[PDB]
Amino acid sequence: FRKMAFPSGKVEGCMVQVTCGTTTLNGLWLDDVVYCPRHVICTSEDILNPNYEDLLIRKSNHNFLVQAGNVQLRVIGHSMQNCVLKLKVDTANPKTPKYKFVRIQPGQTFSVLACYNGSPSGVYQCAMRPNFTIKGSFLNGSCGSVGFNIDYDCVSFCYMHHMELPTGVHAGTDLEGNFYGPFVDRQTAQAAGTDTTITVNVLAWLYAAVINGDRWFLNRFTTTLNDFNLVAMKYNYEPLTQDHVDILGPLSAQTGIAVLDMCASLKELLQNGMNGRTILGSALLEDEFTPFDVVRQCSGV
Amino acid sequence: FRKMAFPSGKVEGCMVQVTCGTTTLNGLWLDDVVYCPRHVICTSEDILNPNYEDLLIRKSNHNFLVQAGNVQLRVIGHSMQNCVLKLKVDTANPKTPKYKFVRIQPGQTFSVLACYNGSPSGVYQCAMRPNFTIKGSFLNGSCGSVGFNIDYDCVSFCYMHHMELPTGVHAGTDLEGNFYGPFVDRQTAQAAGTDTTITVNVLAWLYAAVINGDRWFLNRFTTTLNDFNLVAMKYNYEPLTQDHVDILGPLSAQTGIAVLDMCASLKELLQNGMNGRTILGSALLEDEFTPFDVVRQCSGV
Ligand SMILES: CC(C)(C)c1ccc(N(C(=O)c2c[nH]cn2)[C@@H](C(=O)NC2CCCCC2)c2cccnc2)cc1
Ligand SMILES: CC(C)(C)c1ccc(N(C(=O)c2c[nH]cn2)[C@@H](C(=O)NC2CCCCC2)c2cccnc2)cc1
Repeated sequence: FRKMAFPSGKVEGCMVQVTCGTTTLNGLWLDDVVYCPRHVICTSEDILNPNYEDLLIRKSNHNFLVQAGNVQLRVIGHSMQNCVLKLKVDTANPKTPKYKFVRIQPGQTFSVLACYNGSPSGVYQCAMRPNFTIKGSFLNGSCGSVGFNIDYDCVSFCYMHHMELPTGVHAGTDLEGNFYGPFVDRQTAQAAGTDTTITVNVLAWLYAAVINGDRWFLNRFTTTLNDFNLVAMKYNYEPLTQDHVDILGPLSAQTGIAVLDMCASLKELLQNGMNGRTILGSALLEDEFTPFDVVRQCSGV
Repeated sequence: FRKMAFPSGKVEGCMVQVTCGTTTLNGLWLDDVVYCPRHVICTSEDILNPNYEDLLIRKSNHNFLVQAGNVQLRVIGHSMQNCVLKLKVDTANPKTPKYKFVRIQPGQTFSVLACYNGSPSGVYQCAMRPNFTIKGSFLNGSCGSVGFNIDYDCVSFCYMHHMELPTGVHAGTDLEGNFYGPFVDRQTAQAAGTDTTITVNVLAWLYAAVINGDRWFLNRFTTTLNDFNLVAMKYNYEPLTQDHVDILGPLSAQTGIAVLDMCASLKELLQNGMNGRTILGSALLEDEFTPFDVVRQCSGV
């Protein structure tokens, strides 16, 4: 078991370089449209509080250098959708895959194809934190890189990277340009909320642990949703809905451990720590595997 | 910072399904040759101790079902190179990339494109353990999947997956069919050696930590290669050569921390533990990032 990302080829053929002035960042090229963050048009003079409708008026199609590999794309149109710029180009990407644009939920995971200058550099798995940040690995110029899921031959695009928040975490939008969370594409004082722990994900990781022969933390007891949740709010774990229990049905059925039985096991580790013990090679509780990531890794989808 | 894998598209176009009898596993299709493990030809009757030259004699080209996606490939030849079967087919893979075949060293890392039935399912980063095993995430039928590095446009193939060892770790070969380590493609009692810790890699991960503002473990002292190594053999850490120090030159120069200064810091954490503290979100010392992985992740190659 291990953090595992989707194969990235379907998405690598879509990454291009977008230049605007002396600003360079990554774009996503689907059919005849290049999606990139709209802060590409900011100059260092306007970053504190840019007027984007105004900044974009001063721009002309030929201020926008789009490069696919080493081919140069002809920008025949430019418009702004929320925080995303849509650059209409004259070629449709021959490598465009079947795709949809999805807004994901806090707790859900995706792969990230980290790019610089339109070239991929790496792929890794992320979760959307409950406070709508992502704990990424992104450098300067990683802007425009995308997060995605692949359900056989269909790429669901769900995240486009925009900024680092000075706290070291990352903020971005869906592919329609709406930020995840309260954040703005502006160099301004911005705070993420307090960041909680995705309980349903920690429970799935415990199931993965049991599936892989690591079972020391399994215990006697049961408990209820109500009583476990009330311990859960004390360690800043997210409330466990009844749907979360239902989402864990396949995992529970595969191990013979009922959901509330595993909760009772988790409730103990919260009040007691792991006391020098590991679980799946880790001394803390992991919360960035969904129950699907765990079923998928243990079913070889 | 994070375990980060190479973009996998160049390798996804090379994965095919190879069937032989009722055995199904993955093959690697480069130009007109499909590489796959030779244990594809084993029946459950011969697995305890197969005679492979003899088993292969009984086989004919048309016992070998090779499928590329849903295209069927015509096998016009079959031969055995060490533990690898080379199936000559009549089509050259149109998607063949620039590639070399490399045998890597214990300690070195690579990405794995985990496949089943010739279709990719996920990509993750691995290290070759000093005992020539890999701590993988592989299920039944993951045989034939490959490990690789990408140095701009050149895929270096370095690992092909063969078996799980009952201890839960994984064993395989280079693309010339020679096993890493003492292992044999035979259902027989096999033991990996005692598994040590890649010291040069742990030092690089400490540098990554310092580069990312996490510095609590940095200390006063220095030490020497000789004196640190002598603490190092006590915690089953690998000996630190002088080349390892030289390999750490770029990292040391970027942080202003000399190599032996960082060693003195590591020597303390060995004798004292992390005492509830984390480093880069981890409560143990990571040893599966090379100094290049750390420079690459902190330079955006
Ligand atoms: C104009 C605006 C919206 C303020 C902005 C400014 C810079 C960038 N950053 C570009 O690297 C970059 C590259 N090309 C254009 N911007 C980086 C970024 O967020 N620093 C923020 C850090 C402190 C708060 C102000 C900006 C970045 C670093 C690491 C990983 N991810 C992104 C992103 C957005
Ligand atoms: C014939 C030979 C060499 C003994 C062999 C037998 C089975 C396989 N395994 C196939 O899954 C598989 C699929 N198609 C053909 N074999 C699996 C495997 O290693 N079990 C070993 C476990 C105990 C020791 C005997 C075999 C496997 C599981 C998980 C991840 N990786 C591989 C590999 C090699």
